[PDB]
Parts: sequence; structure tokens; C-alpha cells
Amino acid sequence: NVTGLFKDCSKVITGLHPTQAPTHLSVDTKFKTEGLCVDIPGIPKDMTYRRLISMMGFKMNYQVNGYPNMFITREEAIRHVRAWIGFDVEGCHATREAVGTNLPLQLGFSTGVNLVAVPTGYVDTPNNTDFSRVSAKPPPGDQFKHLIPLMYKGLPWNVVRIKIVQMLSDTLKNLSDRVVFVLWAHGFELTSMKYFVKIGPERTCCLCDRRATCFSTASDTYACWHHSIGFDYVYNPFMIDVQQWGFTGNLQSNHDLYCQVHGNAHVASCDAIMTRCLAVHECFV
Amino acid sequence: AGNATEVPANSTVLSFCAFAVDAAKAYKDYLASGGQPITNCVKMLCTHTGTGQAITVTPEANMDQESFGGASCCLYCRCHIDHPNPKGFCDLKGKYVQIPTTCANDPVGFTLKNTVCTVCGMWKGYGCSCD
Ligand SMILES: CN(C)C(=O)c1cccc(O)c1
Ligand SMILES: [Zn+2]
Ligand SMILES: [Zn+2]
Ligand SMILES: [Zn+2]
Ligand SMILES: [Zn+2]
Repeated sequence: NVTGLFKDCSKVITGLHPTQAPTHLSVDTKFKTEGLCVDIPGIPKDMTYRRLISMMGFKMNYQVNGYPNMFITREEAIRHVRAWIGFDVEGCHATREAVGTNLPLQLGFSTGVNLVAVPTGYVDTPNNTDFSRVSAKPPPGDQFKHLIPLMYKGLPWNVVRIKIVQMLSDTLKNLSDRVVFVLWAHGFELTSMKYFVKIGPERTCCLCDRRATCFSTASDTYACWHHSIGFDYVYNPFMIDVQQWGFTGNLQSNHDLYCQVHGNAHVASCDAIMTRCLAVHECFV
Repeated sequence: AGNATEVPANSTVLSFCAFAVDAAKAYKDYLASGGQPITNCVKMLCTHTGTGQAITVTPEANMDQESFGGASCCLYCRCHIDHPNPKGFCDLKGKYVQIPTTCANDPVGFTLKNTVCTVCGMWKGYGCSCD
């Protein structure tokens, strides 16, 4: 019994030294005996490795006192329709030094905004995890050709997450005290949220008495949507996956049952607009 | 493609701590709400005749301890997140860590809550000879 969360995507044939492996599974077979591991005299540590670790497979099903649920019910989502922001991500694939994981490339929102990130991943090294640019390629096939020019137009993640917080703040400051991301098949959107969301207990703005929706790594401070300039993380967002409401085929076929004004222009923002539009038609029309 | 590092019993706690502003507080709170400690650590077989020092190059458990691979007892290594050290590097990864047998059910929680004496090299309250 294994999971794909934190799968090692390197092409290194062997596992790690017992002192460097994050887990028993990741220790090389050579050190395993009698149900546990042994240190073997004469076998060195590896002091130059870079191992890409996959962020696919997060499970936000904890129940911890004082920490809000990220995923909400359809009934709670309906009460907060003014906080709805459709969200979709088109990814690129790890290549060359690693294979087997998807990295965010084009982040699209129901506001019509698309942000492009440099392909960046979580690379374990002998001393830490290095959040860094990794080799990547767009998925092959004619349906993905539009992602080709995006491979060289990406912004560093430190710039992308500030732009996400600014866009959300500009959009929601006069609409809600929160954000509800409206998703369709949430796995990769949740993986992408690792790059720009933090969670914790409910907090208030540094500059006023409103509920904190943003966090700053610069000062370890919290802001509402009105005082978040320069804030880099979205704090305690909510979300819902529309696909789990009983639809059977793809997003476009379900969206098109109720709406004709949103033609598919094959981009992350268009999928985000269609997702929020389908949810609105399903709950309010 | 790729090789798994984790087991599903750890998915919830690692996901929670991977998104937290304060990962150490999140892990402490997860345990206080009834969650299971992180498993799948790198536990060593040794002779239990070691020095008993906390952080060592090779396993050094005495008869009151167990030895573990250092990265596997570090919450920040386990969640693949930033380390709190000024330069962001780990003091456990690349070493073995000795944990008192009474606490060996939760090596990650032990290292988060405890401190190594810089004079004698043993855990404060679990071997430190400096009064
Ligand atoms: C245990 N490993 C991996 C070492 O690098 C080491 C370092 C110092 C002394 C020694 O005997 C071994
Ligand atoms: Zn404010
Ligand atoms: Zn529509
Ligand atoms: Zn560490
Ligand atoms: Zn001491």
C-alpha cells in the first residue's frame, strides 16, 4: 500500500542512504533487512542529488479544532455565491532529469485572467527541499499546441502568487469576506494551490478588523482583501468541486446544456469561466 | 513513472502540514485533535551500545533509545517544506537521530518539541548532564 503523494520522480535507479531518505520506502533496498534498515560501514551518503518530488495527491480531509474546512458543501457554497471564483490550471510535464508529475503552467480564473508561471517544482537535495525551475514540456497533441509559446513567457512563482492575491483582492473586496474557488476535477487545482495558498486558524487583518484572506511571508502578517498590497499568499480559501454534483461527461458538454454565450476558446480562463457558469446555472436558474 | 515514498496512512497529516503557515503548530494540533503520528520513518537496527548522543554520524542508541535516519524524523523533510533555520538547511538530514524509547512512537513530534544541549550533545530532559 503506497500513495503517489510525494512520489520521487527522479531517474535515479537506486534509493537513498538511511540518513537522507525521507521515509523507509525511499531507503535503497541494499540497507533493508530483518524488517528495518541497517547502517552499512563503507557506504557513503550521496552529496549531489536533486530528486523531484511530486505534489500530486493531496488529501485535505483532516478535522482539526480551529482550522476551517477547505472544501465546503453545495449549500454553504450557494450562500457564498458572491465569493465564487472559477479556477482551472493547464499543466506541463516534468522531463529530462525527472518524469512522472505535472507542474502548473497557465493559471486561469473566471475573472478572465490567465497567469503563466515558470515550470517550478519541489526538488529534494542533501540539505533541504529546493523550490526551483525544472525541465518541462507541454503535453503532446494538437489539443495542447497553444501551451507551446507559454513555456518561455512564465513569471517566477514569487511574482505569480502576488498577482493572484492582487487579482482576488481587487475582485472580492466589495463582494465577500472570503473566496470560494469553483473547480471541476480538483486534483491538479489543489496541487497548484500548494504554490500560493497557506492555511491555519482564522485570523484578522493587521491593518483593520476584517477576517484575514491573505498572508505575507515578508512579515508573517495577515490581511483582508482591502489591505493586501504586496501580500504573497491566499490564506484559508474555500473551494468546491462541481464535477462531484452528478455530471457524467466533460466540462464543456455540461456547461453547454444551460449556456450558449461561452464558446470554448481552449484556455485555462475559459475553463474557469465555464466552471463557474455551470455552477451558477445549476444552483440559481 | 517514479518511485513512491509515502503510504496512505500519512496522506492527511502530510497534506495538512504541507499547506500550513506554521507546520510545527499544525502537526501539534493534529495530534491533539486525535490524529495519528507520522509513520514510515527510517528505524534502524543497531547494537544498543552507543553513546546516546542525540545527533550522530552513525547509529548511537543506548539501551534507553532507538536510532532513526535523521531526515525521516524531520517534519520539514517529510513535508518537503522550508526549514526554519536562517539559511534554510537541515540539521537532521544526513545524520542519525537517537530518540528515547518512551517517545519512539512519534519521532517527528519528538524532534519538533525537544532541544539538543550544545555542551554535552544529549537531549535536554532526556540525557543532558548539564544542570
Ligand atoms: C556514516 N556516513 C555516511 C559517513 O559519512 C561517515 C562519516 C564519518 C565517519 C564515518 O565512519 C562515516
Ligand atoms: Zn484590512
Ligand atoms: Zn456559460
Ligand atoms: Zn529536515
Ligand atoms: Zn548538556
